[PDB]
Amino acid sequence: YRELEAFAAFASDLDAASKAQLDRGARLVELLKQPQYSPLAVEEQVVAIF
Amino acid sequence: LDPAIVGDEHYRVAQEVIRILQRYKDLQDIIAILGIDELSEEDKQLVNRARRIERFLSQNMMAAEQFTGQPGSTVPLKETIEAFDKLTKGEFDHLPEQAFFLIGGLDDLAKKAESL
Amino acid sequence: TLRELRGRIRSAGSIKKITKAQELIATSRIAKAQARVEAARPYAAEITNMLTELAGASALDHPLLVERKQPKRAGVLVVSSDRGLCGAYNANVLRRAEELFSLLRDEGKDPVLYVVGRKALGYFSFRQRTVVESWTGFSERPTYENAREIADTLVNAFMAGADDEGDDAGADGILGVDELHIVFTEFRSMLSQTAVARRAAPMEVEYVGEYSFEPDPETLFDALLPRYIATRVYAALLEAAASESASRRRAMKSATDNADDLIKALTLAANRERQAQITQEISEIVGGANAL
Repeated sequence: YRELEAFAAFASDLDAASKAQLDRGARLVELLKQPQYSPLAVEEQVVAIF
Repeated sequence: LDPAIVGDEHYRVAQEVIRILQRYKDLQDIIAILGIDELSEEDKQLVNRARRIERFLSQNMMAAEQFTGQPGSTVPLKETIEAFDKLTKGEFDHLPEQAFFLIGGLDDLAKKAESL
Repeated sequence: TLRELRGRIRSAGSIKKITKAQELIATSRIAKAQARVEAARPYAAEITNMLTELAGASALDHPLLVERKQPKRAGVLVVSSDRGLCGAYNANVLRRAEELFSLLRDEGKDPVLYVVGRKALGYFSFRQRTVVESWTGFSERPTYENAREIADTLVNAFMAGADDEGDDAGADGILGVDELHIVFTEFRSMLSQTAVARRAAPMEVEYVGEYSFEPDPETLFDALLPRYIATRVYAALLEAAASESASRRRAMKSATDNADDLIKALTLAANRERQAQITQEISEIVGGANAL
Protein backbone atom coordinates (compact mmCIF):
# COMPACT_ATOMS: atom_id res chain seq x y z
CA TYR A 1 0.00 0.00 0.00
CA ARG A 2 2.86 2.38 0.79
CA GLU A 3 4.77 1.35 -2.34
CA LEU A 4 1.57 2.09 -4.29
CA GLU A 5 0.95 5.51 -2.74
CA ALA A 6 4.56 6.32 -3.62
CA PHE A 7 3.50 5.72 -7.23
CA ALA A 8 -0.16 6.77 -7.49
CA ALA A 9 -0.09 10.01 -5.50
CA PHE A 10 -1.23 11.83 -8.68
CA ALA A 11 -3.14 8.99 -10.34
CA SER A 12 -6.60 9.39 -11.87
CA ASP A 13 -6.88 6.08 -13.76
CA LEU A 14 -5.81 2.81 -12.13
CA ASP A 15 -6.51 -0.90 -12.08
CA ALA A 16 -9.69 -1.79 -10.19
CA ALA A 17 -7.84 -4.13 -7.83
CA SER A 18 -5.19 -1.44 -7.30
CA LYS A 19 -7.85 1.13 -6.37
CA ALA A 20 -9.52 -1.33 -4.00
CA GLN A 21 -6.20 -2.20 -2.35
CA LEU A 22 -5.33 1.49 -1.96
CA ASP A 23 -8.70 2.19 -0.33
CA ARG A 24 -8.32 -0.79 2.02
CA GLY A 25 -4.83 0.32 3.00
CA ALA A 26 -6.02 3.85 3.72
CA ARG A 27 -8.90 2.53 5.83
CA LEU A 28 -6.61 0.24 7.85
CA VAL A 29 -4.08 3.03 8.43
CA GLU A 30 -6.82 5.40 9.61
CA LEU A 31 -8.10 2.61 11.87
CA LEU A 32 -4.69 1.89 13.41
CA LYS A 33 -4.59 5.31 15.11
CA GLN A 34 -5.24 5.31 18.85
CA PRO A 35 -5.28 8.14 21.43
CA GLN A 36 -3.30 8.25 24.67
CA TYR A 37 -4.33 7.01 28.13
CA SER A 38 -6.63 4.51 26.38
CA PRO A 39 -5.72 0.91 27.21
CA LEU A 40 -7.83 -1.74 25.49
CA ALA A 41 -8.57 -5.37 26.28
CA VAL A 42 -7.87 -8.19 23.85
CA GLU A 43 -11.46 -8.85 22.79
CA GLU A 44 -12.26 -5.39 21.43
CA GLN A 45 -8.93 -5.26 19.58
CA VAL A 46 -9.64 -8.65 18.00
CA VAL A 47 -13.10 -7.47 16.97
CA ALA A 48 -11.65 -4.26 15.51
CA ILE A 49 -8.96 -6.05 13.50
CA PHE A 50 -11.54 -8.56 12.25
CA LEU B 1 45.46 44.30 -13.38
CA ASP B 2 43.83 47.73 -13.03
CA PRO B 3 42.36 50.22 -15.55
CA ALA B 4 44.84 52.86 -14.37
CA ILE B 5 47.70 50.68 -15.65
CA VAL B 6 45.98 48.62 -18.36
CA GLY B 7 43.86 49.70 -21.30
CA ASP B 8 40.11 49.91 -20.83
CA GLU B 9 39.42 47.37 -23.58
CA HIS B 10 41.53 44.75 -21.80
CA TYR B 11 39.69 45.33 -18.52
CA ARG B 12 36.25 45.18 -20.13
CA VAL B 13 37.02 42.03 -22.13
CA ALA B 14 38.45 40.29 -19.06
CA GLN B 15 35.41 41.18 -16.96
CA GLU B 16 33.02 39.89 -19.63
CA VAL B 17 34.94 36.63 -20.03
CA ILE B 18 34.91 36.08 -16.26
CA ARG B 19 31.17 36.76 -16.09
CA ILE B 20 30.42 34.29 -18.89
CA LEU B 21 32.57 31.56 -17.35
CA GLN B 22 31.03 32.12 -13.91
CA ARG B 23 27.51 31.87 -15.36
CA TYR B 24 28.38 28.60 -17.11
CA LYS B 25 29.83 27.23 -13.87
CA ASP B 26 26.64 28.24 -12.05
CA LEU B 27 24.41 26.44 -14.57
CA GLN B 28 26.72 23.40 -14.71
CA ASP B 29 24.87 21.87 -11.76
CA ILE B 30 21.43 21.96 -13.40
CA ILE B 31 22.63 20.99 -16.88
CA ALA B 32 24.37 17.94 -15.36
CA ILE B 33 21.10 16.01 -14.85
CA LEU B 34 18.55 17.32 -17.37
CA GLY B 35 20.73 18.63 -20.20
CA ILE B 36 19.94 21.26 -22.83
CA ASP B 37 16.35 20.34 -23.76
CA GLU B 38 14.70 22.15 -20.84
CA LEU B 39 17.16 25.06 -20.97
CA SER B 40 15.99 28.07 -22.95
CA GLU B 41 17.78 29.35 -26.05
CA GLU B 42 18.69 32.61 -24.29
CA ASP B 43 21.08 30.49 -22.22
CA LYS B 44 21.91 28.00 -24.99
CA GLN B 45 23.63 30.82 -26.87
CA LEU B 46 25.85 31.66 -23.90
CA VAL B 47 26.48 27.94 -23.32
CA ASN B 48 27.79 27.59 -26.87
CA ARG B 49 29.85 30.77 -26.54
CA ALA B 50 31.35 29.60 -23.24
CA ARG B 51 32.23 26.16 -24.62
CA ARG B 52 33.90 27.72 -27.66
CA ILE B 53 35.92 30.20 -25.61
CA GLU B 54 37.04 27.68 -22.98
CA ARG B 55 38.18 25.44 -25.81
CA PHE B 56 39.97 28.41 -27.38
CA LEU B 57 42.02 28.97 -24.21
CA SER B 58 44.06 25.90 -25.17
CA GLN B 59 47.42 26.41 -26.87
CA ASN B 60 50.32 24.46 -28.36
CA MET B 61 53.54 25.62 -26.71
CA MET B 62 56.96 24.60 -27.98
CA ALA B 63 57.51 22.52 -24.82
CA ALA B 64 55.66 19.53 -26.32
CA GLU B 65 58.24 19.05 -29.11
CA GLN B 66 59.17 15.62 -27.69
CA PHE B 67 55.59 14.48 -27.01
CA THR B 68 53.41 15.42 -29.99
CA GLY B 69 56.19 16.34 -32.44
CA GLN B 70 54.71 19.68 -33.53
CA PRO B 71 56.22 23.18 -33.38
CA GLY B 72 54.70 25.73 -31.04
CA SER B 73 53.67 29.32 -31.61
CA THR B 74 53.64 32.77 -30.04
CA VAL B 75 51.02 35.52 -30.26
CA PRO B 76 51.25 39.28 -29.66
CA LEU B 77 48.85 40.65 -27.07
CA LYS B 78 47.02 42.97 -29.49
CA GLU B 79 46.11 40.02 -31.71
CA THR B 80 44.97 38.09 -28.64
CA ILE B 81 42.68 40.85 -27.37
CA GLU B 82 41.20 41.60 -30.80
CA ALA B 83 40.55 37.89 -31.44
CA PHE B 84 38.91 37.46 -28.04
CA ASP B 85 36.70 40.49 -28.67
CA LYS B 86 35.68 39.00 -32.01
CA LEU B 87 34.91 35.67 -30.35
CA THR B 88 32.88 37.29 -27.56
CA LYS B 89 30.92 39.13 -30.24
CA GLY B 90 29.58 35.77 -31.43
CA GLU B 91 30.79 35.94 -35.04
CA PHE B 92 32.52 32.55 -34.81
CA ASP B 93 29.62 30.52 -33.38
CA HIS B 94 28.87 28.83 -36.72
CA LEU B 95 32.32 27.23 -36.80
CA PRO B 96 32.68 23.66 -35.47
CA GLU B 97 33.96 23.03 -31.96
CA GLN B 98 36.76 20.55 -32.68
CA ALA B 99 38.50 23.19 -34.79
CA PHE B 100 39.56 25.09 -31.65
CA PHE B 101 41.79 22.34 -30.20
CA LEU B 102 45.49 23.21 -29.98
CA ILE B 103 45.59 26.24 -32.28
CA GLY B 104 47.91 29.24 -32.23
CA GLY B 105 46.23 32.21 -33.89
CA LEU B 106 43.02 33.26 -35.60
CA ASP B 107 44.54 32.75 -39.06
CA ASP B 108 45.37 29.15 -38.14
CA LEU B 109 41.87 28.94 -36.67
CA ALA B 110 40.34 29.89 -40.02
CA LYS B 111 42.67 27.61 -41.97
CA LYS B 112 41.87 24.61 -39.77
CA ALA B 113 38.13 25.35 -39.86
CA GLU B 114 38.13 25.60 -43.66
CA SER B 115 40.26 22.45 -43.88
CA LEU B 116 37.31 20.46 -42.50
CA THR C 1 30.54 20.49 4.91
CA LEU C 2 27.37 18.74 6.11
CA ARG C 3 24.35 21.05 5.79
CA GLU C 4 24.83 21.48 2.04
CA LEU C 5 25.06 17.71 1.53
CA ARG C 6 21.87 17.03 3.50
CA GLY C 7 20.01 19.79 1.67
CA ARG C 8 21.13 18.49 -1.72
CA ILE C 9 20.20 14.91 -0.80
CA ARG C 10 16.69 15.89 0.28
CA SER C 11 16.31 18.12 -2.78
CA ALA C 12 17.35 15.44 -5.27
CA GLY C 13 15.23 12.77 -3.59
CA SER C 14 12.07 14.87 -3.74
CA ILE C 15 12.93 15.87 -7.32
CA LYS C 16 13.13 12.19 -8.23
CA LYS C 17 9.83 11.33 -6.53
CA ILE C 18 7.88 14.13 -8.18
CA THR C 19 9.46 13.47 -11.57
CA LYS C 20 7.98 9.99 -11.22
CA ALA C 21 4.69 11.59 -10.16
CA GLN C 22 4.58 13.84 -13.23
CA GLU C 23 5.46 10.83 -15.38
CA LEU C 24 2.34 9.24 -13.90
CA ILE C 25 0.36 12.38 -14.79
CA ALA C 26 1.52 12.01 -18.40
CA THR C 27 0.73 8.28 -18.40
CA SER C 28 -2.77 8.98 -17.08
CA ARG C 29 -3.49 11.64 -19.69
CA ILE C 30 -2.18 9.32 -22.43
CA ALA C 31 -5.21 7.05 -22.02
CA LYS C 32 -7.69 9.93 -22.25
CA ALA C 33 -5.98 11.38 -25.33
CA GLN C 34 -5.89 7.97 -27.03
CA ALA C 35 -9.57 7.42 -26.26
CA ARG C 36 -10.50 10.86 -27.60
CA VAL C 37 -8.42 10.78 -30.78
CA GLU C 38 -10.22 7.91 -32.54
CA ALA C 39 -13.77 9.28 -32.26
CA ALA C 40 -13.85 11.25 -35.54
CA ARG C 41 -13.18 8.38 -37.97
CA PRO C 42 -16.76 7.74 -39.24
CA TYR C 43 -17.38 11.39 -40.11
CA ALA C 44 -14.16 11.62 -42.14
CA ALA C 45 -14.84 8.31 -43.89
CA GLU C 46 -18.38 9.37 -44.83
CA ILE C 47 -17.27 12.80 -46.05
CA THR C 48 -14.48 11.30 -48.18
CA ASN C 49 -16.90 8.77 -49.69
CA MET C 50 -19.33 11.60 -50.44
CA LEU C 51 -16.61 13.66 -52.12
CA THR C 52 -15.48 10.68 -54.21
CA GLU C 53 -19.04 9.99 -55.35
CA LEU C 54 -19.70 13.65 -56.16
CA ALA C 55 -16.41 14.28 -57.99
CA GLY C 56 -16.92 11.09 -60.00
CA ALA C 57 -19.76 12.64 -62.01
CA SER C 58 -18.84 16.34 -61.81
CA ALA C 59 -16.69 18.79 -63.74
CA LEU C 60 -13.06 19.05 -62.58
CA ASP C 61 -12.48 22.80 -62.33
CA HIS C 62 -11.97 25.01 -59.27
CA PRO C 63 -9.50 27.64 -57.99
CA LEU C 64 -8.47 25.21 -55.25
CA LEU C 65 -8.14 22.59 -58.01
CA VAL C 66 -6.31 24.72 -60.59
CA GLU C 67 -2.71 25.81 -60.03
CA ARG C 68 -1.24 29.29 -60.26
CA LYS C 69 0.80 29.43 -63.45
CA GLN C 70 3.66 31.25 -61.70
CA PRO C 71 5.67 30.58 -58.48
CA LYS C 72 5.19 33.75 -56.44
CA ARG C 73 5.06 32.61 -52.81
CA ALA C 74 4.07 29.72 -50.56
CA GLY C 75 2.47 29.76 -47.12
CA VAL C 76 3.04 27.38 -44.22
CA LEU C 77 1.58 26.69 -40.78
CA VAL C 78 3.51 25.38 -37.77
CA VAL C 79 1.94 23.79 -34.69
CA SER C 80 3.40 23.33 -31.22
CA SER C 81 2.34 22.66 -27.62
CA ASP C 82 1.40 24.83 -24.64
CA ARG C 83 3.67 23.38 -21.93
CA GLY C 84 7.36 22.61 -21.50
CA LEU C 85 9.33 19.57 -20.35
CA CYS C 86 8.51 17.84 -23.65
CA GLY C 87 12.08 16.86 -24.52
CA ALA C 88 13.14 17.35 -28.14
CA TYR C 89 9.58 17.58 -29.51
CA ASN C 90 9.75 21.32 -30.17
CA ALA C 91 13.33 20.94 -31.37
CA ASN C 92 12.15 18.31 -33.87
CA VAL C 93 9.39 20.66 -35.04
CA LEU C 94 11.88 23.49 -35.52
CA ARG C 95 14.33 21.28 -37.44
CA ARG C 96 11.59 20.03 -39.77
CA ALA C 97 10.30 23.57 -40.35
CA GLU C 98 13.80 24.85 -41.07
CA GLU C 99 14.51 22.00 -43.49
CA LEU C 100 11.24 22.64 -45.33
CA PHE C 101 12.16 26.33 -45.53
CA SER C 102 15.57 25.33 -46.90
CA LEU C 103 13.96 23.10 -49.53
CA LEU C 104 11.60 25.91 -50.56
CA ARG C 105 14.45 28.45 -50.69
CA ASP C 106 15.80 26.63 -53.76
CA GLU C 107 13.08 28.32 -55.83
CA GLY C 108 13.76 31.74 -54.28
CA LYS C 109 10.15 32.21 -53.17
CA ASP C 110 9.63 34.42 -50.14
CA PRO C 111 7.37 32.34 -47.86
CA VAL C 112 4.94 33.32 -45.11
CA LEU C 113 4.14 31.45 -41.91
CA TYR C 114 1.49 31.00 -39.23
CA VAL C 115 2.10 29.53 -35.78
CA VAL C 116 0.13 27.80 -33.02
CA GLY C 117 1.56 27.57 -29.51
CA ARG C 118 3.57 29.75 -27.13
CA LYS C 119 6.94 28.01 -27.50
CA ALA C 120 7.31 28.33 -31.27
CA LEU C 121 5.88 31.85 -31.07
CA GLY C 122 8.57 32.88 -28.59
CA TYR C 123 11.35 31.15 -30.52
CA PHE C 124 10.38 32.92 -33.74
CA SER C 125 10.00 36.17 -31.79
CA PHE C 126 13.63 35.93 -30.70
CA ARG C 127 14.74 35.29 -34.29
CA GLN C 128 14.33 37.86 -37.07
CA ARG C 129 11.24 36.48 -38.79
CA THR C 130 7.84 37.99 -39.54
CA VAL C 131 4.61 36.48 -38.21
CA VAL C 132 1.07 37.05 -39.48
CA GLU C 133 -1.10 35.65 -36.70
CA SER C 134 -0.73 33.35 -33.70
CA TRP C 135 -3.13 31.01 -31.92
CA THR C 136 -2.53 29.80 -28.37
CA GLY C 137 -4.39 28.37 -25.40
CA PHE C 138 -6.14 25.33 -26.88
CA SER C 139 -3.35 22.89 -27.77
CA GLU C 140 -4.15 21.10 -24.50
CA ARG C 141 -7.79 20.73 -25.59
CA PRO C 142 -9.02 21.75 -29.06
CA THR C 143 -12.53 21.99 -30.48
CA TYR C 144 -14.17 22.36 -33.89
CA GLU C 145 -14.57 26.15 -33.75
CA ASN C 146 -10.85 26.95 -33.81
CA ALA C 147 -10.18 24.45 -36.61
CA ARG C 148 -13.08 25.87 -38.62
CA GLU C 149 -11.91 29.47 -38.23
CA ILE C 150 -8.31 28.52 -39.08
CA ALA C 151 -9.50 26.70 -42.20
CA ASP C 152 -11.64 29.70 -43.15
CA THR C 153 -8.67 32.04 -42.76
CA LEU C 154 -6.44 29.78 -44.87
CA VAL C 155 -9.10 29.39 -47.58
CA ASN C 156 -9.69 33.14 -47.81
CA ALA C 157 -5.94 33.79 -47.93
CA PHE C 158 -5.57 31.30 -50.79
CA MET C 159 -8.51 32.85 -52.65
CA ALA C 160 -7.11 36.38 -52.22
CA GLY C 161 -4.25 35.55 -54.61
CA ALA C 162 -6.23 35.29 -57.83
CA ASP C 163 -4.49 38.02 -59.84
CA ASP C 164 -1.33 38.89 -57.89
CA GLU C 165 1.00 39.72 -60.79
CA GLY C 166 4.39 41.00 -59.71
CA ASP C 167 3.86 43.17 -56.65
CA ASP C 168 0.40 44.21 -57.87
CA ALA C 169 -2.46 42.84 -55.77
CA GLY C 170 -4.79 43.12 -58.76
CA ALA C 171 -8.53 43.07 -58.19
CA ASP C 172 -7.82 41.15 -54.97
CA GLY C 173 -6.49 44.30 -53.30
CA ILE C 174 -4.15 42.31 -51.04
CA LEU C 175 -1.16 40.08 -51.76
CA GLY C 176 -2.35 36.48 -51.67
CA VAL C 177 -0.59 33.16 -51.22
CA ASP C 178 -0.27 30.50 -53.91
CA GLU C 179 0.83 27.45 -51.90
CA LEU C 180 0.33 26.09 -48.39
CA HIS C 181 2.15 23.52 -46.25
CA ILE C 182 1.45 21.86 -42.90
CA VAL C 183 4.04 20.49 -40.46
CA PHE C 184 3.06 18.34 -37.48
CA THR C 185 3.94 15.07 -35.73
CA GLU C 186 2.49 11.58 -36.11
CA PHE C 187 1.78 8.83 -33.58
CA ARG C 188 3.43 5.82 -35.19
CA SER C 189 3.70 3.84 -31.94
CA MET C 190 4.13 4.26 -28.19
CA LEU C 191 7.83 4.90 -28.85
CA SER C 192 7.74 5.85 -32.56
CA GLN C 193 6.91 9.53 -33.12
CA THR C 194 8.30 11.51 -36.05
CA ALA C 195 7.59 14.87 -37.66
CA VAL C 196 5.61 14.79 -40.91
CA ALA C 197 5.38 17.75 -43.30
CA ARG C 198 2.94 17.61 -46.20
CA ARG C 199 1.40 19.84 -48.86
CA ALA C 200 -2.37 19.96 -49.28
CA ALA C 201 -3.20 23.38 -50.78
CA PRO C 202 -3.92 22.42 -54.43
CA MET C 203 -6.02 19.30 -54.96
CA GLU C 204 -4.80 16.61 -57.34
CA VAL C 205 -6.83 13.83 -58.93
CA GLU C 206 -5.72 10.28 -59.74
CA TYR C 207 -7.84 7.90 -61.82
CA VAL C 208 -7.45 4.38 -60.41
CA GLY C 209 -8.85 2.83 -63.59
CA GLU C 210 -11.62 0.32 -64.17
CA TYR C 211 -26.93 8.74 -58.15
CA SER C 212 -28.99 11.89 -58.71
CA PHE C 213 -28.18 15.48 -57.76
CA GLU C 214 -31.13 17.57 -56.59
CA PRO C 215 -29.05 20.80 -56.33
CA ASP C 216 -26.40 22.14 -58.70
CA PRO C 217 -23.40 19.76 -58.82
CA GLU C 218 -20.91 22.64 -58.68
CA THR C 219 -22.78 24.19 -55.75
CA LEU C 220 -22.50 20.92 -53.85
CA PHE C 221 -18.83 20.61 -54.86
CA ASP C 222 -17.71 24.04 -53.68
CA ALA C 223 -19.81 23.78 -50.54
CA LEU C 224 -18.20 20.39 -49.91
CA LEU C 225 -14.46 21.08 -50.24
CA PRO C 226 -14.18 23.54 -47.30
CA ARG C 227 -15.75 20.93 -45.01
CA TYR C 228 -13.12 18.39 -46.10
CA ILE C 229 -10.31 20.88 -45.46
CA ALA C 230 -11.75 21.70 -42.03
CA THR C 231 -12.02 18.01 -41.14
CA ARG C 232 -8.37 17.41 -42.08
CA VAL C 233 -7.29 20.40 -40.00
CA TYR C 234 -9.31 19.23 -36.99
CA ALA C 235 -7.97 15.68 -37.31
CA ALA C 236 -4.38 16.96 -37.18
CA LEU C 237 -4.74 18.58 -33.75
CA LEU C 238 -5.59 15.54 -31.61
CA GLU C 239 -2.79 13.55 -33.25
CA ALA C 240 -0.33 16.34 -32.45
CA ALA C 241 -1.45 16.51 -28.81
CA ALA C 242 -1.24 12.73 -28.36
CA SER C 243 2.28 12.61 -29.81
CA GLU C 244 3.24 15.52 -27.54
CA SER C 245 2.09 13.68 -24.41
CA ALA C 246 3.73 10.43 -25.51
CA SER C 247 7.07 12.20 -25.95
CA ARG C 248 6.49 14.07 -22.67
CA ARG C 249 6.30 10.94 -20.50
CA ARG C 250 9.79 9.65 -21.37
CA ALA C 251 11.44 12.90 -20.24
CA MET C 252 10.17 12.51 -16.67
CA LYS C 253 11.04 8.81 -16.65
CA SER C 254 14.64 9.50 -17.69
CA ALA C 255 14.78 12.40 -15.22
CA THR C 256 14.03 10.03 -12.34
CA ASP C 257 16.55 7.52 -13.69
CA ASN C 258 19.30 10.15 -13.76
CA ALA C 259 18.28 11.64 -10.39
CA ASP C 260 19.02 8.40 -8.51
CA ASP C 261 22.82 8.48 -9.06
CA LEU C 262 23.34 11.97 -7.62
CA ILE C 263 21.73 10.75 -4.39
CA LYS C 264 24.04 7.74 -4.36
CA ALA C 265 27.23 9.73 -4.97
CA LEU C 266 26.47 12.51 -2.49
CA THR C 267 25.63 9.97 0.22
CA LEU C 268 29.00 8.29 -0.40
CA ALA C 269 30.83 11.61 -0.17
CA ALA C 270 29.07 12.56 3.08
CA ASN C 271 29.96 9.19 4.60
CA ARG C 272 33.64 9.66 3.75
CA GLU C 273 33.68 13.21 5.12
CA ARG C 274 32.12 12.25 8.45
CA GLN C 275 34.47 9.28 8.85
CA ALA C 276 37.45 11.56 8.21
CA GLN C 277 36.31 14.16 10.74
CA ILE C 278 35.77 11.51 13.43
CA THR C 279 39.17 9.90 12.90
CA GLN C 280 40.98 13.24 12.88
CA GLU C 281 39.29 14.45 16.07
CA ILE C 282 40.08 11.23 17.93
CA SER C 283 43.68 11.36 16.68
CA GLU C 284 44.13 14.95 17.83
CA ILE C 285 42.57 14.40 21.26
CA VAL C 286 44.77 11.35 21.87
CA GLY C 287 47.83 13.29 20.70
CA GLY C 288 46.98 16.06 23.13
CA ALA C 289 46.41 13.55 25.92
CA ASN C 290 49.58 11.48 25.69
CA ALA C 291 52.02 14.38 25.32
CA LEU C 292 51.39 15.40 28.94
